[PDB]
Amino acid sequence: PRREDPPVLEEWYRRHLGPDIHDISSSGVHPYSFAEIRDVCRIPAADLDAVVMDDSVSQGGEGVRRAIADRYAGGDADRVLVTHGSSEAIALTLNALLHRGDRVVVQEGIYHSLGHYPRAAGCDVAVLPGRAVRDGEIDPDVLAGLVTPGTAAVIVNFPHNPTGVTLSPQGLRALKERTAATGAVLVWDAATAEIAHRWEVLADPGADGGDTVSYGTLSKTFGLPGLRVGWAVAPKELLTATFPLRDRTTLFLSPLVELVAERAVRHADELIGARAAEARHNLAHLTGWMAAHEELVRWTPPEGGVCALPVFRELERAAAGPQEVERFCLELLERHRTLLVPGTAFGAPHGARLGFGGPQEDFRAGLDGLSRFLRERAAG
Amino acid sequence: PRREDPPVLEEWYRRHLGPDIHDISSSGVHPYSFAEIRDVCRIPAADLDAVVMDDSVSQGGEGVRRAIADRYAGGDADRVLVTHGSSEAIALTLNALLHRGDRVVVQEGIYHSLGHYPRAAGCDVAVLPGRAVRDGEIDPDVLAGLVTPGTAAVIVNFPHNPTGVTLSPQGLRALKERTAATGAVLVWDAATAEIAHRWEVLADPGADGGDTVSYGTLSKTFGLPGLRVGWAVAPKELLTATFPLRDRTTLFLSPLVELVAERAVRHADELIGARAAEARHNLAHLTGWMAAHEELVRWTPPEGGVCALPVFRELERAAAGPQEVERFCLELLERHRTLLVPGTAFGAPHGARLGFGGPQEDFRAGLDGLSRFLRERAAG
Ligand SMILES: Cc1ncc(COP(=O)(O)O)c(CN[C@@H](CCCNC(N)=[NH2+])C(=O)O)c1O
Ligand SMILES: Cc1ncc(COP(=O)(O)O)c(CN[C@@H](CCCNC(N)=[NH2+])C(=O)O)c1O
Repeated sequence: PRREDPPVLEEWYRRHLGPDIHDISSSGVHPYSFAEIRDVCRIPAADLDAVVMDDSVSQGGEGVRRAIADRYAGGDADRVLVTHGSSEAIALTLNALLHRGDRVVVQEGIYHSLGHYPRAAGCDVAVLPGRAVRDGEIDPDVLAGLVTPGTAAVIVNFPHNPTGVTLSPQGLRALKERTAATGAVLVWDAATAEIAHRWEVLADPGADGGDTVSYGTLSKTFGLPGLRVGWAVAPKELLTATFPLRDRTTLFLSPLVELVAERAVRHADELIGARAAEARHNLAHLTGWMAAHEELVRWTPPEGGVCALPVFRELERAAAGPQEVERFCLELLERHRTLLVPGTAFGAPHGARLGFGGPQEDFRAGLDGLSRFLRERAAG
Repeated sequence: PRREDPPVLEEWYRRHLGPDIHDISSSGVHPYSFAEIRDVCRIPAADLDAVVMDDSVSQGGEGVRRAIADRYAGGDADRVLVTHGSSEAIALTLNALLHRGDRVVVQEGIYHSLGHYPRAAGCDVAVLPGRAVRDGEIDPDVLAGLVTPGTAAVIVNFPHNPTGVTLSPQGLRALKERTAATGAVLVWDAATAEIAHRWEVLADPGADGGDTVSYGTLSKTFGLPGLRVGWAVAPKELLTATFPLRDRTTLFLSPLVELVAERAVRHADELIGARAAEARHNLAHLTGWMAAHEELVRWTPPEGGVCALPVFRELERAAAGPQEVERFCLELLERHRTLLVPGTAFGAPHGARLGFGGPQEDFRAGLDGLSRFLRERAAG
């Protein structure tokens, strides 16, 4: 068999998800039960039972496309592609968009699949450093100097998994001005767009009707990672260009899943709202906890989404092999029943992803486990 | 956008599926409603409602893997990979199995995705001609002469979409003897294995616990193309080797869909049986119809599955541009409301796929439409 290393993030979860743990590691809000979905999204059993289990269509079912378009594409259902998670939307669209030798600017520490496709296509990749994004804007000098005339694409995820850094409306305006000026295609992964802490929720660039590619998903802010539904918003020409690859990989989605997805999107405010309130309660708690532990841990406060990247000063002050944070997280898990994702999953060897979108009581228990672990290490 | 021609089969359906037609074109049995699935497969609403919409796992949920393994993998759930249709199982496994320069024997006129992956990987492809398969066996001289020492893989689909040709137990034994003798990996697409007309249902090679790769799906004999669930049976080492690609494309399936899939597989005999009886009734009808139209159409009688490839003598006797059968099918559709798939989808320019797994009454109407069309063309 052809050997390739799996991404660190997904391998970590294959090995360490399990029973009797405090999972404070996710970039998403905790999942709804199907019961709760039927209640909130008003899905009578009769509506499900009526679905004929036949083929759907290559672009995604019209009903689910329309629901997504009304929210993120300015009402244009022709500019939505409905996929098996946003994972599939990324794979399909980046395969069609990116060409060998294209110059592409990619955010530092971006979700693995977004970093993979430009490499695989043989693009000339330039990295936009994380430090260049602060207070809601990309540093103007860096923006102008990295995104240059003839750049093919700029690929970003805001709010950012795992740091929670995001843009303000002004910051996004400036980014769109520069991609317009240079002819670059903005590729905008908006997985966690619906939860913003510092500024307002950012309008999807896909609503403009131009040459941008946007992603979203039900996995991170809707409580539906296990529905496996995401999307791209992009010009129809790009979306139809994905069909040859879709025809040899997934064909199309299930009409049963598409019914549930349409209803979820139509009730987005309810699904997101309940979970976002819980996430905000946990973030308040986390803010105090971080302050109380400032001698041992530092961070950038998250500005959007439901996770952050605390940095453990012990790992920096020694600056050990980058594997050290993996061993830290393994020991935290085994001794204190508490799960983070080691920063090696995100190109951040001194930090770990800490999620605050999970249930409140378990979140506090996870924080207690980590506090005890940190104290043990500081002492002795 | 990167331009590639979509496969003829999938483009044909994007353009021509619609209301008020007699669809006698499918390689599958007609779909169940979700109501019927809940009834037959004994799925109470409470069981669905209890599903937490969280992540599943890279190999496929344990319950669905076990149900599939008991049927096709000799009980070994570790040798099953559960995927989004068999389309995904093919893409994942062939990506991992096939290397540049590997010698691969591929059945003539094989489903497009199975033909694509060896080409894409840069394999040295040799074609096993359709004529070499007859009366349940590959011609011994051709088998020995094409599948040679050091051949990496032999890729076949039996029963065959679209001709319905298949092997007997003896034929499959001989094929397995030769792959064993040469060290080749048999790649066995068993999408339509459960419906056999001439010999018994063929045991899945995956049940042996050796180095073979098998595919199956709920799409063609279970009435569940819209559930989007298939599988590979293969050595676990190959299956785990697919994870890096799965991690950047689909991640995993929905636990809700996996519950339904497990129950469907456990009730396979009931789901398949009802539909197979209907298909056999239609095949009897089709056999008489073919005999009555023998001056205008010829075929190999299907030996398995639920479709056949009638050949229109008019297209052979003139041997026109291969596009002619597409125009034939377009005209049949518009004038007589009857859908076939043109043989250009299967490398068979003088024939068209005619499916007999659909509803009985519509099937007769489709045959009437085609009979009238053929008579019109013969006359004038
Ligand atoms: C930023 C971003 N973009 C896309 C995706 C893809 O998720 P889907 O929409 O396909 O669901 C993601 C997902 N990231 C998470 C993946 C977790 C996988 N689960 C398990 N069990 N391994 C994550 O970061 O954990 C993000 O983030
Ligand atoms: C032989 C074979 N192997 C795999 C597949 C893949 O189907 P899934 O398991 O992923 O469902 C197939 C499927 N073939 C059919 C595809 C029809 C697509 N539907 C539409 N609307 N385009 C087909 O031959 O029609 C086969 O056959």
